[PDB]
Amino acid sequence: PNSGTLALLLDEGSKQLPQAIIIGVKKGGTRALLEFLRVHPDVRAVGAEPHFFDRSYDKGLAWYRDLMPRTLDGQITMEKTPSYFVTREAPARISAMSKDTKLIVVVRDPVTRAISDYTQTLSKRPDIPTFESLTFKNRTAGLIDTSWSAIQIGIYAKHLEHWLRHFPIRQMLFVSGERLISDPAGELGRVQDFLGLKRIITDKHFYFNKTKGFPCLKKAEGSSRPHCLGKTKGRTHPEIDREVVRRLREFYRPFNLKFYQMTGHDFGWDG
Amino acid sequence: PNSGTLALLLDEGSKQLPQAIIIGVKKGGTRALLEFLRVHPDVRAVGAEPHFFDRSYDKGLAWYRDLMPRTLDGQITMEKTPSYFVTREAPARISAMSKDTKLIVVVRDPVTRAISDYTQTLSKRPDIPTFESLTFKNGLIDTSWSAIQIGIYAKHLEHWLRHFPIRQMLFVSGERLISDPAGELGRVQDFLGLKRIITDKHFYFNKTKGFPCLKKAEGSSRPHCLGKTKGRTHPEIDREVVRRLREFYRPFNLKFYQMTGHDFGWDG
Ligand SMILES: Nc1ncnc2c1ncn2[C@@H]1O[C@H](COP(=O)(O)O)[C@@H](OP(=O)(O)O)[C@H]1O
Ligand SMILES: Nc1ncnc2c1ncn2[C@@H]1O[C@H](COP(=O)(O)O)[C@@H](OP(=O)(O)O)[C@H]1O
Repeated sequence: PNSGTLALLLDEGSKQLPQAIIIGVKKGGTRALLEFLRVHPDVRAVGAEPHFFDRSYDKGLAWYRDLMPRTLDGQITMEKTPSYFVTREAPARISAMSKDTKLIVVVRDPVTRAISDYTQTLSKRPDIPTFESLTFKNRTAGLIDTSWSAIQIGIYAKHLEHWLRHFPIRQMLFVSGERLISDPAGELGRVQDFLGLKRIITDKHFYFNKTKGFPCLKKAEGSSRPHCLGKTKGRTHPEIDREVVRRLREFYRPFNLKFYQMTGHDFGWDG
Repeated sequence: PNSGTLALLLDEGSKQLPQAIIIGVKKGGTRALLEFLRVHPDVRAVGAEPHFFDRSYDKGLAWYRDLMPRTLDGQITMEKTPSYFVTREAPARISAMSKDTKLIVVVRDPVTRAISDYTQTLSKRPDIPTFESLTFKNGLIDTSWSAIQIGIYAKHLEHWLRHFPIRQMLFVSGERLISDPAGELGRVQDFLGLKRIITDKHFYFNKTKGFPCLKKAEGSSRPHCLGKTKGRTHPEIDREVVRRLREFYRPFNLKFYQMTGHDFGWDG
């Protein structure tokens, strides 16, 4: 950065509390959304997940504001912390910072999200029981263990009720994790509209990596070369017992249908 | 860059010869044009000015292609060397590489271009004579002075048209690049066959510097204004000298407008 540029930021740039936050969900495709959004000239985001509203609230809003990137007028300041979605005091705390805060939730088929979550935990703690084992409280009775975080996070409808007690539905956007993969430019169109940004991100910003199997950015923010998400993003899932899968799809179905109605959109996880 | 990404470039990436080149003009606003164009995801450009077709031609084509960035299918490879425009041998040589090469020329009011050129020379050698002194040979203007000769666009253009069809050339307005960046960039993207991505939101006007800056540069998440060397303060020039130079260029300017089919408005 040259003298004049730094000078501009020093003189006309300021640190703002985030006007929009990606609050969830874990494994929904939150890193992908944030990286794609960063391509837009009017988006500036914190690199790390702050975990302010859940883990470090006692440090204060001043500390939080301090983590934010210095922006120019017109640019939107954002942060993502997937765990907020299921944090009890989060809705109240964010509303306390500002009642007009916009919230983005990247959702995904509860079944594949649960398996994705498990896969990640398995890579960290390789000696844990199987997915089938953790899924049930009682296998033959078919009684699922809803206290297990992996299952719990996927009951979107219930968590959403918690948020709607502090925010109007109009201030929330529900992004399709599946479409973010099959047609990112398409999904980003909706996100840009929601954030009040001009639709700049388009098909030409993406390049499909056959080797990885997911789309990548033809040119990443702050770089001239492409950018595919790392090995940690797009982990291979273990094969799960067909019956266990049918049972979990059965468990989520009613909650999914409620979620479709609450959001006014059928995400297609139940056909 | 991470493993997966880097692997992708090594496997699917490849160096190409430039399909489009910014060939001029000196002080027209070439750095600004290239820096703005680099924001496009389908554009990859050489960082330095090659000076292949003019200065280092004897280094062979191998050396040239070496400097090119590794691109992905669909991405256009580009370079800028402002002095190509006035290089006699440039037209034939570039055509030899490929007669399908697209050429972009950023033009500027010949008078302000001349003063800008002088100002740059002055920054490198503060002891040179005044601009007014160098302008005249005797009311006879010293047309042999590079600062003046470079501005006779029509003359140089005739040389290029002996090797390229006018449709493979685009003349960008240096003045509009400043007043309406997105406007000129739109013309450029269309000419290069690239989708129109660069828009008004990509720019932020710097009141302190007096020029627009990129809100987000290609190689950064932060804004980017051109350096202190781009947008130099010009010395105050005698009105009579300015009048005589404008009168000198006018005939040539109007011819240039007819050749390119565009009135750049340097004479109204
Ligand atoms: N272009 C992309 N590259 C990699 N992963 C992507 C992606 N678009 C979406 N994803 C998804 O993002 C998930 C991770 O979400 P988060 O970033 O919120 O943790 C990955 O889960 P898997 O690893 O199970 O495939 C993957 O499915
Ligand atoms: N955004 C921008 N910032 C700075 N200079 C810019 C600019 N857009 C156009 N220019 C012009 O680009 C000229 C330099 O052209 P080049 O890069 O081809 O040498 C400058 O000449 P001055 O220094 O006389 O103002 C300036 O007028």
